[PDB]
Amino acid sequence: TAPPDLRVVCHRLASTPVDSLPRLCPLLINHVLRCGGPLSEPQTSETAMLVHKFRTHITSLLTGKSPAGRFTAVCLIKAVIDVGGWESLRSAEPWIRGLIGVLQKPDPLSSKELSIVTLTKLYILLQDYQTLIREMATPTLPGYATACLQLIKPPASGRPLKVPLNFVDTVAWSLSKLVVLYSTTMRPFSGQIKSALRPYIAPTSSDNVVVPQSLKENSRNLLILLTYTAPKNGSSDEWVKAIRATILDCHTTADQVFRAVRESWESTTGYHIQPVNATGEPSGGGDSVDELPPWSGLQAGAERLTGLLEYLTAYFNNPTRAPVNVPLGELLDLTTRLTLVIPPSLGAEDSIETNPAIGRDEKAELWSALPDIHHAVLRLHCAIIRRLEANAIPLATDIIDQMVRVSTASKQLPSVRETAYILAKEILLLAGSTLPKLTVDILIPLIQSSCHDILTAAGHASTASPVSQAASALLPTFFTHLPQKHLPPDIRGLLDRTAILSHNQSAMLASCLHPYRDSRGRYYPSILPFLVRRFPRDESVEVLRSNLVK
Amino acid sequence: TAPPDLRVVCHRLASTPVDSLPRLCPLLINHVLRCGGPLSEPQTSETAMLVHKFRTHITSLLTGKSPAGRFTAVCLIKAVIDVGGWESLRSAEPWIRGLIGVLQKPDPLSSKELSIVTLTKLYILLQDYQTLIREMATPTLPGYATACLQLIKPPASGRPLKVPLNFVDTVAWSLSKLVVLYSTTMRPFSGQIKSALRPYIAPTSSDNVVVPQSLKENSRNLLILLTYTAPKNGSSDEWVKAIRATILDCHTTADQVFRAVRESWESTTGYHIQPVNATGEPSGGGDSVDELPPWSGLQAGAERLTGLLEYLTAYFNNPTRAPVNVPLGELLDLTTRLTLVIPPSLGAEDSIETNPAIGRDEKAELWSALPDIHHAVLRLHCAIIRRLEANAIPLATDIIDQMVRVSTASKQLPSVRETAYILAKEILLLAGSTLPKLTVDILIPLIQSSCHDILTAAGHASTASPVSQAASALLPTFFTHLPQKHLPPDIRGLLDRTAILSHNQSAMLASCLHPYRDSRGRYYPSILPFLVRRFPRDESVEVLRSNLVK
Amino acid sequence: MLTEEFVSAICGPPLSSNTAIAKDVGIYCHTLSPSYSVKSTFKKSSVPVNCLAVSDTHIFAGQHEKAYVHVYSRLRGNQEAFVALPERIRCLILIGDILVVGTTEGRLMLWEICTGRLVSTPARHVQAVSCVAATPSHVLTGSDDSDIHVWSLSQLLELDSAAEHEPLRTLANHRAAITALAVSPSDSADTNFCVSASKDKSCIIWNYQTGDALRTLIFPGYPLCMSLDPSSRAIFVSCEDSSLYVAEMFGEKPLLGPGSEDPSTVVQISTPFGATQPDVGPASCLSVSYDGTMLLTGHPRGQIMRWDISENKSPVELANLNAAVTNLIFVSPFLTSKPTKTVNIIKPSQAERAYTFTAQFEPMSFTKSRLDSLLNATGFPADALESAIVAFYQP
Amino acid sequence: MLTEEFVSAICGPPLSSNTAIAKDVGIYCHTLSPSYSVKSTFKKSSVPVNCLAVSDTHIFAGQHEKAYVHVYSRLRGNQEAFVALPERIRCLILIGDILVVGTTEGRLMLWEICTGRLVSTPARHVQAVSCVAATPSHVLTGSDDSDIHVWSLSQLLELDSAAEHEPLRTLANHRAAITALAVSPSDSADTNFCVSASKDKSCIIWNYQTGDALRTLIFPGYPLCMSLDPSSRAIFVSCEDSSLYVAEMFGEKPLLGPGSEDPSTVVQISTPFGATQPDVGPASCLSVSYDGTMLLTGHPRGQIMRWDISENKSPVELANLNAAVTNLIFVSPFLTSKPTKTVNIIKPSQAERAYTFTAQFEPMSFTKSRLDSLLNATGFPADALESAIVAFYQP
Repeated sequence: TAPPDLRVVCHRLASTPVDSLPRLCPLLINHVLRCGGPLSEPQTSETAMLVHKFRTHITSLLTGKSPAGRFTAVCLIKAVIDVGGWESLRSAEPWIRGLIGVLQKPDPLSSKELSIVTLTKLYILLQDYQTLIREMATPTLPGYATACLQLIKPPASGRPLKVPLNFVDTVAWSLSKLVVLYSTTMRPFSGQIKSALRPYIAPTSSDNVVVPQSLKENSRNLLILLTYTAPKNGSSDEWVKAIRATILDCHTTADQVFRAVRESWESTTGYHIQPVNATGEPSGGGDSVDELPPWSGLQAGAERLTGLLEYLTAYFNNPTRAPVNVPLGELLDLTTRLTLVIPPSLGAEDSIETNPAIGRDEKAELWSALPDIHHAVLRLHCAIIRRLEANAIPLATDIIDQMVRVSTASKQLPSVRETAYILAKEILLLAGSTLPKLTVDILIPLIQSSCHDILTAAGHASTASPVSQAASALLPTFFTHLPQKHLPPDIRGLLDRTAILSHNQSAMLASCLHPYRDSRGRYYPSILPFLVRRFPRDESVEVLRSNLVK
Repeated sequence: TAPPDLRVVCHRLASTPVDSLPRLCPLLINHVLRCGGPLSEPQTSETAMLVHKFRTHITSLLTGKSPAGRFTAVCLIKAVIDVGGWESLRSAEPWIRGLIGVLQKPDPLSSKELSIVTLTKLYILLQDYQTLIREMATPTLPGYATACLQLIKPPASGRPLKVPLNFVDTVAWSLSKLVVLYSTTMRPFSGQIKSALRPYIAPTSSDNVVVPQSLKENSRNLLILLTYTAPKNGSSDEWVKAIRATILDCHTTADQVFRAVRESWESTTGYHIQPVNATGEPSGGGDSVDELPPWSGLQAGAERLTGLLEYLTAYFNNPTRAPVNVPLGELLDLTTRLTLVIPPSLGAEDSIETNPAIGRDEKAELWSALPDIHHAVLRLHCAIIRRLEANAIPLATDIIDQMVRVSTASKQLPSVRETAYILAKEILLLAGSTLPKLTVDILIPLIQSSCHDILTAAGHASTASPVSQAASALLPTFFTHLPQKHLPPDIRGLLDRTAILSHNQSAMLASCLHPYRDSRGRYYPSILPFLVRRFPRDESVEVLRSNLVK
Repeated sequence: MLTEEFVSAICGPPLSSNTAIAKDVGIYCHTLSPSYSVKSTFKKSSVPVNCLAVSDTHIFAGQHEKAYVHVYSRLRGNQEAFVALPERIRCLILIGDILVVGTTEGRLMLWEICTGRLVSTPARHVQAVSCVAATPSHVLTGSDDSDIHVWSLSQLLELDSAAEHEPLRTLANHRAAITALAVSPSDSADTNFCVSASKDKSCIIWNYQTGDALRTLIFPGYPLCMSLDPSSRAIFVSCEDSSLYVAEMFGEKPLLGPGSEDPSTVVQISTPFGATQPDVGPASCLSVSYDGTMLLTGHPRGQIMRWDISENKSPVELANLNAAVTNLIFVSPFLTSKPTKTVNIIKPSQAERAYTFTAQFEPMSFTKSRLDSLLNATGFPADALESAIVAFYQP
Repeated sequence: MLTEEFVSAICGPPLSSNTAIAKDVGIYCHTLSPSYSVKSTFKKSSVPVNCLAVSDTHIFAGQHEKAYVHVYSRLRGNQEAFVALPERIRCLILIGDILVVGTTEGRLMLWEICTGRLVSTPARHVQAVSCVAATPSHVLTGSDDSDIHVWSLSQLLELDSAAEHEPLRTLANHRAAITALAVSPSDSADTNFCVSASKDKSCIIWNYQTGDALRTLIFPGYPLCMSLDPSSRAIFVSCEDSSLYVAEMFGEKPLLGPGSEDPSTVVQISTPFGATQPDVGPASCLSVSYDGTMLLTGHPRGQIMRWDISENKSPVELANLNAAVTNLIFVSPFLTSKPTKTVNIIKPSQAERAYTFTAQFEPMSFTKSRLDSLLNATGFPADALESAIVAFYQP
């Protein structure tokens, strides 16, 4: 007695034409995922006969001339390797070469993308079984890598790339997933990947190509994880050399970006600012392989610097094979240099020192370009906090100063305010309970801006905004992880009023758990009657009601 | 003087050729969103003359021949109406006609989609000010609706639709947004909308056309919200008539689907099961205006029934103009009829009475098509619960029985289990605190299944499956809103083990605050030593430490 | 910082012959903060004690010695309904959309104002149901037979249940008519409590899901009404001796908790927080503001008295309504997003029909789409911009 | 399957001539649950009291007499490092990957094992630092000068910090050398506390962030070792009278909380939970299990006692390690996800260098892509399938 799902699969595959099989693919996949038993059964019963016929028909569709049959074969192979386990794994050796042949033959891009996903899932699932890597993954993998690099390799210098950049994204994602597991096999292919992914690391407006964000992220991840293929365990040395080269490229780009502003910044690491020609538009980049594609214009230099900062962020977003020497001092010096140049208030352009030779248009382009660079620096700081956790306590004081300076320089940009709120939450959760009176006093405008944004979104000065969500996430942290003795009473009253009017249960729990202390010594009233009347049946509110009252 | 961002906008628009403007588009609207101030100022200073030049450039690009200039224009109208306020809303009168002309012109469909989104934002913002409505929104609206209906109108039976169904979905979404605000203007066009979106309400496999889920949802929403345009306050009457016709269509489809089996369901509302011919494949539908497109085949009938159930769900997911009469008794009768036909245990084909003149292939197709119908029924129950809340407490006993029956019938399907967990969470949150011992006993297998899923995902029997996430969200509810005095001790022990080995701090706090009484009357020991060691500084333990606050 | 509002109801004939207030007007609606003024009026009703209910859309007011409930449309300003009941009303409350009425014959009635169902219970009581309170799961009815019965809302409101409804427990330690009932905000089995008030000069704190009597409190006079403070720390009780007393449950000596005495030992309260003159009379009804710092009383001579709980200052008269203020109900200053709005109500009818729920569906975005993000976001999102540019440049 | 493990460290020469137990082995790694079994051994260490630290990668063991710390790798099962500190080591704990060392001179070193950076506080203690406890925010150092100094960790460790480090507060109501310190895991300013044992037969519960003495307890003998229970309900202390005392903070007479008495009042504790025979000796070290039901006590005669608080007052001997068991540290049976792995440790060094961090970056999947949904989903997602089908049928 075979499953009705298996009978439906066999009957529909026998009766339905191959040209309409892709339209019938969604229900067939559901039926195959329902078929868990017989597909995992090792090798007579009707179950065995129908499983053998189903696998034979899959192989026929995969080796057939029909692209629709090939697409159906890719979907069914993905379903079978998902549901059938080790028997379906070991009965898939012609399927791997068929999937690579789907990539090689002029099949449509959706079929190629699904074949790439199926092959990546196959090579990931084979990592559990040590022998199947040897018989199955190891011989077939160089052909798959060669096919992918042929698809994404540029045909000529005077000809554009045939495949879409969204497909290059899928290829880069698959190779990023496979380098961590098969470093030795795709060691010889590392040279072509570094040449293919070069334009997509830090694309500028001078490249004349709109590069996808996911393509940028996947290219950055792949060129960071390509250190796994370094011979003689050179992964750590290549990682350190590459990140230090990225920091040096950031500094050299920042020279041409900040040629207008005369800087008082000094380097603890020892980097000296090269002189920059006053004449001409600021230019940077070269045709060399190690260096990024060239850019022209101050704005293009700004997206180059932003892309390099996001690449440095991807360094802390990607894992490493071996312990590495992270240049925290160099990163801190770079972020200090990029945050010591700030946009002015209205009429303070005369106050900020500028080079006389630089024109007003170039200046205005620069002060428009600065907030995005500061945003990228703050995102890099958030990534460093997330990766290091309690290891950025040594760096905690400087990032607070940079965040406060950036937020006070551009408090009118909602994106910068949201990023400042996220970074403030991370830093205050990390080392916030021991901040001195001076730090608490200089982070007060952030508290005022957060309360203003929350009240504006709540309507008691709108709708849901990312800035409002970040400020509402930051709001309980002002009670839990900030010194209440250093807070002025008006700030505490504003926080309590904002929590009450925004109905933030976590913030109100925190405010009830942290009573406020003044210099005189009088007990300020708690906001517990508001919390019990708005959230009466919540379990933590019940504990507060039964404990704080006693 | 002029803002630097606005000066950058003017300079880049002046220097840049019209062709490369879409490649510089994210820059320009970013600077426009930065420049919210001068555009909001009502209309010679440098700021004023550059705003006049900027608006002149927008008008020139909108009226220009270049499609790239038109695309850049459309994005710039969107940015200016976002950060411009009432002055931009009043000065955007030729821009609406320009956008309608863009829709008329043979332009790229991404540009047409962005024009549609910008126009919808224009009309929603114009709804706020009353005089702006009569001065431009009333005359321009028939032209835009005529353009949209001409774009999505089927040309002929033999001629397929030129625009993709994604663009049809965008048109349906825009009309769904506009019919609520403007009913009388869309009243003449309501006839063509129904004929345009009839084939996308409940698509089948016999149509050979792949209809997107977003298109399905938007078509359902628009045909439900078209009751707003009913003249002489016929909105409630049309809503009740349409939902009753949908219930009747579900019943008539369910007859042809369930021709194989006897049904012991007897209606409590008045419906009778008409006899169905037992020769040939089941079929239904017609070419009339009140009927959906025809289908032939049992899988097609199951898809039609699932689509009609999701159409019923959209009625509770959509608002109403006037108070309406909800046929809760008819919905309960329909759900009882659809849930009384259950999948079997293995090797129990003789367990349920079946027709002897209907093929076993048709049976094995029906008995696999059933769990999708059950999942759609459970999603409809979830929507009804989310709409009614405490008014669905009378419906609690039937929904519990249907959910238990469906879960015990199809306990091997993760999607069915996940939907059952979500519905169980909703029912237990509403009226689960006073369930009797029999209801607790019949809900015990779902508790065991959820604990097994959570423990399997935790590895104490890997990524987090959706069924595991749904069970994890339900685990605290089994403590908070379930009577523990009727609960067997082994199930309580299993719940505590699941919470501890899954590190569910909410479930551990709930178990601490809702202790288990034995038959002796002595409380069980608290989980709390495990919670305080897994999350030492979380809010869950900081609220329990409130007795030391002083 | 907040605009609090409260609704008052008057009963009986006017005490004074000549006054500025109209003799017809029976329901007043006032704003307490920041200034006292009469925001609205409702015309004809004579509301007894505990016979008023306020929602966001309607005001329900039982009539004196009549089986009538007048329904006034708060969103329209007039009287919508003259709903008749089989038996006269001794008390009524509103929870969700169910009006729970304790009648004069010992019966509990539940009128679903959105569907029209009128579920009646068998007369478990032997005398008139004096007071009623409701949790989201239970309904407690205290009557003049010194009995309080606890009912379960689900088995009360089951659709096809034709068996006779029975209470789960009977909280009977009192010896006289139950005057008042209050319920803790909690609904868990181990953390909840309910405070009764009877004519035996006593108030008992029970756990209404286990039946245990946690505390017994003796007052010098029999209580008339109580109100819990918002933090569930103090029980403000009016007595026959024209005095308001504050019983602090969790104070220096805990009535309930780890440091409490035995439940059998009775605690006596003899210290009055406030006193009213004999011409003022004992307070007919008590209520506490949303903040909890302020308390309002209704007195049979028509005056509303504001008491400062925190400052412990002298009470002040707000206005005189020339008739006995039987009911005072505060309205929450914040608005809770309710999924369905009851614009109109359905009168109770007993007929063979399908279960129909009548309400209006409010737009709160149960659906989401990629285009909704485009509309709501200022400008376009960067990824959608990039996809649009790629699709535009694609030939 | 959950297995509970603990690491023991012994000091001094062997006291019996047993060829079965090797003399040179200093560190043992054991399982308590489900039964006693020696997993692994680590060689050549004589580790005195409070000089052992255990983390999932490494075991740090300060040496008796020598100014050395031995670092053993639990991953590789060997002795990774011989590190020499500038002064005599008396106490040693680990917070994160930062080792806190208290000297006989009164100094504190903070050594970051990943960056190889050593920070030395000035000798604010006039004699030897006996005990040290830490949080992610504070360090509490109790010394022989009857003084406990509270230090801010973020202030102690900074880049380019040249100011001399100063404690935030000093708690000196003791009158003898501080023997033991324990700190509650809470970092809140109002709920945190520490409990300190000194040679004046006294234990004081302090609020170390506000500098207030919450409670004073007096024992018949001076406490040698201390541990709080995990759930912060009780303190388990050993004494010189070979007795084990339990002190519950929330009993019928509470030490802390609302029902507690005045802080000036001093509680006398004279009822011993347990006692050890003099041939076993007083408990030199103590640790508490993960569930808190069991506690292990190490005695200088060589025995290890297991105490079941609920079951058996008398202890049960696990084994004899033939040397003075100076340290017992429990290890959590659950694996904690930590974003970095410390495989190797950078030795302390004093030289000019850029601040470099050395660790292995684990995979946490911080980066999310839409292809990952297709990869990790069973089959393909429905939207992914239907998008692929539409783009396939489209030319």
